[PDB]
Amino acid sequence: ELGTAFFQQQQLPAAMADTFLEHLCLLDIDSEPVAARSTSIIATIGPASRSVERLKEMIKAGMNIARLNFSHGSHEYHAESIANVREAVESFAGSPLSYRPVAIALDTKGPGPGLSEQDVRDLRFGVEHGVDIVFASFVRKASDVAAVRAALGPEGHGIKIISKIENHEGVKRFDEILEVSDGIMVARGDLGIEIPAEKVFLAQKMMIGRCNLAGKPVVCATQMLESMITKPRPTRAETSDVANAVLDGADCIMLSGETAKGNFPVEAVKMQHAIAREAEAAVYHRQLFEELRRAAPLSRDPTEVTAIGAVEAAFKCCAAAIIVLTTTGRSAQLLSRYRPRAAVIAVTRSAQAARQVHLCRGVFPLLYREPPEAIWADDVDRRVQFGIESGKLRGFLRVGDLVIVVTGWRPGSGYTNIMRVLSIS
Amino acid sequence: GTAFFQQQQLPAAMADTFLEHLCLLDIDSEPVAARSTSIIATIGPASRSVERLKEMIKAGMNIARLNFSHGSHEYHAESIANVREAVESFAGSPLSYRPVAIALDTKGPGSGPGLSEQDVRDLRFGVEHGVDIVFASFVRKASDVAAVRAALGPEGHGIKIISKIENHEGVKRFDEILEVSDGIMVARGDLGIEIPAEKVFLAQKMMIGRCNLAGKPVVCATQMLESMITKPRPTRAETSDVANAVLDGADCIMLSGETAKGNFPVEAVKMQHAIAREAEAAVYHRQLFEELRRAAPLSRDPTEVTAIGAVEAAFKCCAAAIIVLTTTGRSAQLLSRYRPRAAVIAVTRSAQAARQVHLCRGVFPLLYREPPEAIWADDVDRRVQFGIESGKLRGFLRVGDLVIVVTGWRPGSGYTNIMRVLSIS
Amino acid sequence: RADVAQLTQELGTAFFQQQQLPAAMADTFLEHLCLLDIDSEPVAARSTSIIATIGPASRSVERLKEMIKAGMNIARLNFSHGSHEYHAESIANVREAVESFAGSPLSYRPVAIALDTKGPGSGPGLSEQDVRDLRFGVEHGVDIVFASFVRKASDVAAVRAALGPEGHGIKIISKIENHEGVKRFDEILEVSDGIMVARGDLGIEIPAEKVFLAQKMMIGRCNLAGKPVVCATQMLESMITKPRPTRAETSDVANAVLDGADCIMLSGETAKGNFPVEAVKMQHAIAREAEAAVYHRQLFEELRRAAPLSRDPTEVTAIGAVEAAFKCCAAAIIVLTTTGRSAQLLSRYRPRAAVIAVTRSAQAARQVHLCRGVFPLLYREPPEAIWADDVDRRVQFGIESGKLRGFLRVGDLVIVVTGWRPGSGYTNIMRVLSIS
Amino acid sequence: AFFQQQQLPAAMADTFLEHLCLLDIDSEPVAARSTSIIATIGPASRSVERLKEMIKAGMNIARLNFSHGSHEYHAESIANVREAVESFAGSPLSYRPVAIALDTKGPGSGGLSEQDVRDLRFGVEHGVDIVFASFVRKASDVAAVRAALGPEGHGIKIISKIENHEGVKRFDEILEVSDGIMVARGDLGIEIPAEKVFLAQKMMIGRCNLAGKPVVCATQMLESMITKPRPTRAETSDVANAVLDGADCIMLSGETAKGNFPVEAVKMQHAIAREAEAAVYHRQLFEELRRAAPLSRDPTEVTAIGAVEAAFKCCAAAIIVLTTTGRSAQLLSRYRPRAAVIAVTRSAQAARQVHLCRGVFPLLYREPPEAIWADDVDRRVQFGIESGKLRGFLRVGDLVIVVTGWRPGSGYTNIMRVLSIS
Ligand SMILES: O=S(=O)(c1ccc(CN(c2ccc(O)c(O)c2)S(=O)(=O)c2ccc(O)c(O)c2)cc1)c1ccc(O)c(O)c1
Ligand SMILES: O=P(O)(O)OC[C@H]1O[C@](O)(COP(=O)(O)O)[C@@H](O)[C@@H]1O
Ligand SMILES: O=P(O)(O)OC[C@H]1O[C@](O)(COP(=O)(O)O)[C@@H](O)[C@@H]1O
Ligand SMILES: O=P(O)(O)OC[C@H]1O[C@](O)(COP(=O)(O)O)[C@@H](O)[C@@H]1O
Ligand SMILES: O=P(O)(O)OC[C@H]1O[C@](O)(COP(=O)(O)O)[C@@H](O)[C@@H]1O
Ligand SMILES: O=C([O-])C(=O)[O-]
Ligand SMILES: O=C([O-])C(=O)[O-]
Ligand SMILES: O=C([O-])C(=O)[O-]
Ligand SMILES: O=C([O-])C(=O)[O-]
Ligand SMILES: [K+]
Ligand SMILES: [K+]
Ligand SMILES: [K+]
Ligand SMILES: [K+]
Ligand SMILES: [Mg+2]
Ligand SMILES: [Mg+2]
Ligand SMILES: [Mg+2]
Ligand SMILES: [Mg+2]
Repeated sequence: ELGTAFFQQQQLPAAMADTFLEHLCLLDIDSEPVAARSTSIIATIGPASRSVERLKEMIKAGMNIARLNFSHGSHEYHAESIANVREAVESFAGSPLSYRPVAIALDTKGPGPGLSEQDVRDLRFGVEHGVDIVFASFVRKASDVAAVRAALGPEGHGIKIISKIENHEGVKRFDEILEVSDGIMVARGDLGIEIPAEKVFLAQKMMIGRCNLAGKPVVCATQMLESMITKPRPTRAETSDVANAVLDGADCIMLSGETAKGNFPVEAVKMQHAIAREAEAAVYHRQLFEELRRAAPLSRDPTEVTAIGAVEAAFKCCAAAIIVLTTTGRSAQLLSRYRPRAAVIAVTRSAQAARQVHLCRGVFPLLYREPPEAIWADDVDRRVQFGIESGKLRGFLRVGDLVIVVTGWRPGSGYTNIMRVLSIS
Repeated sequence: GTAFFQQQQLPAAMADTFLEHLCLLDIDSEPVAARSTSIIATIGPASRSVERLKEMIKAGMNIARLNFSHGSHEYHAESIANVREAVESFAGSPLSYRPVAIALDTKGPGSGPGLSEQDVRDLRFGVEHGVDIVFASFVRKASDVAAVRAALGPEGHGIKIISKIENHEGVKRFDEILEVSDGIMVARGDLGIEIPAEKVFLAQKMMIGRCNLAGKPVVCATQMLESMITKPRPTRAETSDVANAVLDGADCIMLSGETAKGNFPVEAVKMQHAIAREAEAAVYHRQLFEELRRAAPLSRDPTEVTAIGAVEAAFKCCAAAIIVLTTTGRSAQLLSRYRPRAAVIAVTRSAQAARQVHLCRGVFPLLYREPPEAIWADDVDRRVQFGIESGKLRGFLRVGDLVIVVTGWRPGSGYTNIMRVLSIS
Repeated sequence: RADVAQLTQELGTAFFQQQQLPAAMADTFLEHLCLLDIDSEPVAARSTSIIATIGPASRSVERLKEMIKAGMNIARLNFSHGSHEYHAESIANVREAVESFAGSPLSYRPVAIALDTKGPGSGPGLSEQDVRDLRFGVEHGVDIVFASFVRKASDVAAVRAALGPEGHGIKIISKIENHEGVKRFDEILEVSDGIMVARGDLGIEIPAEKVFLAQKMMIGRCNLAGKPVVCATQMLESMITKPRPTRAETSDVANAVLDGADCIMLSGETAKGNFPVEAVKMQHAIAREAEAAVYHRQLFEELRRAAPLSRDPTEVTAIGAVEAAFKCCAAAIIVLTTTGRSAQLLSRYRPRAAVIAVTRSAQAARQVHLCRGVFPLLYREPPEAIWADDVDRRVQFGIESGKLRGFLRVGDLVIVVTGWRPGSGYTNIMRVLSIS
Repeated sequence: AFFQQQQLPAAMADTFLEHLCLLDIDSEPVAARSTSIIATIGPASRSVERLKEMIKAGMNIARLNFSHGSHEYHAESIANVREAVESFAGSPLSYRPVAIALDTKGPGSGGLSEQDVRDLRFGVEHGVDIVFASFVRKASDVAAVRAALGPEGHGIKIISKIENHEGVKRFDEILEVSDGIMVARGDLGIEIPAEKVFLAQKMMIGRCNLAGKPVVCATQMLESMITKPRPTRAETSDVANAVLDGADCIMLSGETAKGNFPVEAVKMQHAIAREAEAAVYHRQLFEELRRAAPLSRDPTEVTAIGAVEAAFKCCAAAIIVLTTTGRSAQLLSRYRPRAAVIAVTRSAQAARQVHLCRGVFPLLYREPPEAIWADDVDRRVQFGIESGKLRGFLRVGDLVIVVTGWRPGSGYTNIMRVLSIS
């Protein structure tokens, strides 16, 4: 029904193995990736990637999140970067085949015992300019996150807080930090200086695993393709690092000086895209999903229950995609936490949410703009078909394919409770 | 609550190993769940009175077996009439009415190589009188099943064929027999004579396991509580046998002499009910579900996909029940095959499907008698409410409990594709 | 199949069809059940020991000789019936029947003698009659005591005190027959040498439909502890009057073995039944089948995960030896034991290889029947001047009795477990040997 | 305090996800570094004084790249390495043997090139222990190298370098006839897409681990350390992941041969390896290796599993094995024990060659045989306990597993013994 050639692609013989050792032995270099690249790419916006024309090329190469490093440059400079990014993103708003929303992240300068005076001004700037994510520098304890949450005035409560663990104190207080944070960033640059360089990989692997268990996005950062600042190709250690960060379970991967000041910014985005696609295919979903399932506590939350039921169903039929109607992005995040092999096409009316779901691995946002139907059930079905139309368009779906549709019983966020098995018409 | 997690061997079912599970079995941990394993009671002079049968229904008789090896067609027609009169004596309360299937156990081929002439007449009688299940005696190969299917004719298309494996040939050709049969019966009486008595348990355990893997109902039969033919209580070996048949994975357990001619017909049914309730609580669902999940093949069938997703969701929230609408009973059978701990409350308008689902373990049928609503979605919701009301009335459900609702996208059999997480109001 | 492709070519495809070997190689328990073949015959010797109650139907020296041949390992004397004089004659008839095969020490089968106490009855502890019966057992050299109605750890202490200083070697198997005993099980097992699941009284004290949970829990806890457990009462009840048992009785016996019972017992089936030798033969047949169908893959891995880390050389050598035995499909594990402890420590890991235990102690040789898979050999030769030579002569005695009784054939691999110095407690050496 | 060190809370976890969550940066490694370090000998690491520092930093195998330099040049490198290694021979309980590996030029456009035959003959004449065969494509290429060593080069180990697509495809036939494999990522990253190299590395390492043969991870492991004193976050990650994958050896190419920091790179690889080995999830690893290993009727193979199982039960400090060829130690290594495999051998070539196996710590026994064989065996077991105690592997009170045979000569290993230290 699917074919012998289908079961050779995207490391399907390796993922069917009864053991992890057998899985490794079945990894085929001739087994090509079919699924879209799920791990998002954070690109640092600097002089080498600041023109509306250069930004248009980086969006095409695969940039999902645009990072503004507030350690360098004025508020006036970063406001122009925000405008150039928004102008480059809206240049494809006519065509829904090239239109992809891009999140804007503010990376704070850093602390001093707590939130610095400059950081309060920078955070206030981010709120006034509508940033989606905040990369809080040098988070040490839960009170540091609370300080950043407080500095995000009456307005900025929707902004996501990704705590950067860059020192020994934060590594030790990790559990309390993650509890109050929206996600974590393994800031390996400063971490490699505060703690022994040979212990950084344990912190990365521990934090990624704990984030995966918690269901919160984790970013792997610093020197991923460092040689790409001056060279067109990365070293064997750099491609290995990127691939292993994806394998560890990182939701996002990041380019710092490779995109901000490097001679090769578009090339680095293209390279990260290529390695991520390969690595995701080699993920051992059999053990991953069973462990995530066993480790996850029992839940009486319909969204959480529908999320595991949907991912279970998606694996059973090899669903092409899981279409989820979300408003805040929560439902899509809860699907992503179980690491499905099917792309989570998330249809939202919230432009902020559509940008913010790039933080979650495997979530492909669609901003649906249409005017609402008088009947709610009809409005839900127009958003579902919109999911299918775009899926068909961007290569995810073909007629005959199976998809899992996740919706709620009534309007408003938090009522997700339905999972539907749908055949593409 | 604390008290909830002490009942129905919940500490034992949470164990990381099967050895730990056994060590955590508490005799003071009472069963809460309803008895899922159905009870087949052989009809005889000890069980023909309408008043007596009413007591047997109350004790838990689900299937009434008519042994065609004894008695005339006239005799069995009076049996059918007494079973039906006794079952219909509780039709006045449709939320607490228990349907009872009627199974015809053929005389057999005897000396003959295939379907005997008497068997053709008996099968035609079964069809004319509306039997639900046929227990084909001495099935030796797949052609024997085909012969019985042919003898039922076009009017007996709906009747289920449970092949009785009673000899060595039938044990060897098991795979071909099970392939063409609706289910199997481990006929231990004749099997204990055809094969060495000390090898019968291996045939029982093999057949039960293979049936469980296939998703087809399996019946454990003969001498389960033999001493109760004359004595008020069974031996320590008999209670152990019944409990182990349930633990092995038998969908149904059966009483022959115990209910046909014995002095304790009602008490035998009460005893089997009691042991089954205890055994089901002690089932190690942690390993059972994970093995059944792993062993099941990939499917592109929406009913099959929704079934595994629903059972997975039911386990995540400790669902009180899974309410499924079904025409043929297939949807309920597909939920049953994954051995959920939640009761599969199956609502159906088909009286034959409601009787036949007793073959599947954990399926509690409800016959919906109301005439259809003009709007199909309203008619579906009225049947879901009928299920919640009967569930609440019979003690399956309490307000605050979570329930998984399984429905389809259009009327008619084959279209189940929706799973819904619902909280009892 | 790559993890058996080489050994299937060597040992053969016919070897890997017998004793439910395709079923035991399955990756899941569900797959194991699907691979159970009725045409797969048992090759190994019957490991689960058979306790037979000695009564009028099984008292003559000639009848006892037939029951030993049929497979009786332990002879139970029920002190709830009969006088001390009566039980002394039973002891004499059993000993006479056992010693009638002493002429061939490579094919002589030792039989343990167990005393089943009358019980406390109305009383709160050890009855006055029980004290007299226990002193009788000590005076007559019984190997095991089946303490009736044990309810707390103080009850077993009372029985150990009543045996006195002369009855220190006797094993105490506590019978759990009531709700109190089931609840205080952990404290009872801690101070007892083993347990007996007395299902007759247990089926009366607790609901009959709850007895199987108590049996399965107690057996599992005993298996975890490494102590012998006995399944008792109504196992083949219909054979008291009938030549063949019911489908429920064969099922019960097979399931008790599967649960992990070290011993199975015949009460009124042999004491007063019309077919006492037939019941022993039947229990032997069902046990051999059931042991083959044991899912050793998960059983051994669970027993290893559940067992705590040990710094005891005997305990360490025991797990290392059982692991080695499984790697090469060892025909047997030959262990030199004084008290039986080393053989008990091998048994707790439930090896598929037969634990052939060579001991000079006649009481230990009788008492190791309590452990499943231990086949005792009583070494009667006088010691060699060199200890290493004396050890090698006992190892050869084991290989010769193993070859003679069919356990071993030339080409088979065996695991030899010995110590570094004489005396009990010094087991620390494991040796892989090929049968010559 | 013992159960907090060397990631013991993480290794006790019931799941691999839980294992990752329990990784503690404050949990220090106690055990010795098992993964061997191959250092490429070049101009930056040629002096006897510089080599002595690299031996102290952790070098176990010295690689001679025959793609550059004359036979005269490589003979001087061999002499300088041997002089630096023998400078610590005065203390035989704390002397570290170093293997010498010859990395062939390759076939290039061509089977076995004419230069390769001359280079292989040179290695035989100079007593090399290992040969890193460049660009192996099929089983006949390995046979060609074995033929070129001749009758004098039987003892030399052949590590086939998989550097192209053909070699990756015919991997099963190559590994079957080779002594081990080297994942040559430099050329492999050019022949196949760079983003597919990690799949080849992970596949080859897993297949080698299954086979029980040594595997080497090679090229650009700490590349930035050629010009900088510290590596990038990607490079430390790469090294740690190669160890985690199951590589028996890790290699420094231009980082030791021509880099400004050759001793620093050896020190860095040692540090990352020690940390990574502690974070290995032995619970699942040993159970998977046990399940995956076929049944064997070979006493050495059987005693090897039995000994590793016993070592895990008592948390044995070390497994002392008496070996002649190194085979018994290799068979213990394949089950990846947490206990150090202290291997006592009289053969100097075997003692150098066991660096190819992860977790095998060679000891060269330099005393002449006792008249009684049992006494000679006990003296070698004591030599192992004394060197263990001396080098910090053992403390009084620790438990050790001793693996010996029933008679002298190779292939008769069949005994396992539980021993308590002093
Ligand atoms: O390998 S085992 O025999 C075993 C038995 C049962 C199960 C678990 N069931 C199970 C798991 C998956 C299935 O597909 C299935 O049909 C049954 S169970 O809990 O359902 C069960 C419980 C009780 C039984 O009598 C029985 O036969 C089975 C696993 C391993 C074993 C292993 C370890 C022990 O300590 C020990 O006493 C026995
Ligand atoms: O992921 P979220 O934010 O909780 O949103 C889930 C909600 O979105 C829906 O799927 C769509 O409903 P809306 O029409 O209100 O967007 C709801 O039925 C459900 O309550
Ligand atoms: O299990 P079956 O036989 O497929 O019946 C399930 C069917 O019942 C329904 O749930 C309800 O349909 P009906 O209105 O015909 O009763 C269908 O949507 C579904 O196809
Ligand atoms: O099982 P036990 O009672 O500990 O006996 C094991 C003992 O038996 C031996 O193997 C042989 O002992 P003996 O020389 O005393 O007969 C000892 O080396 C070891 O200490
Ligand atoms: O690892 P190898 O080469 O098989 O060597 C193992 C051999 O070493 C020993 O342990 C000691 O052997 P030697 O007396 O030859 O040194 C033997 O008993 C065994 O045969
Ligand atoms: O700021 C950062 O991201 C760092 O230091 O790694
Ligand atoms: O007919 C039966 O039920 C049998 O043979 O078991
Ligand atoms: O005494 C017994 O054996 C019993 O009660 O079962
Ligand atoms: O020769 C090598 O090692 C390479 O090319 O990687
Ligand atoms: K910054
Ligand atoms: K019949
Ligand atoms: K008694
Ligand atoms: K070269
Ligand atoms: Mg920083
Ligand atoms: Mg019959
Ligand atoms: Mg009693
Ligand atoms: Mg090369």
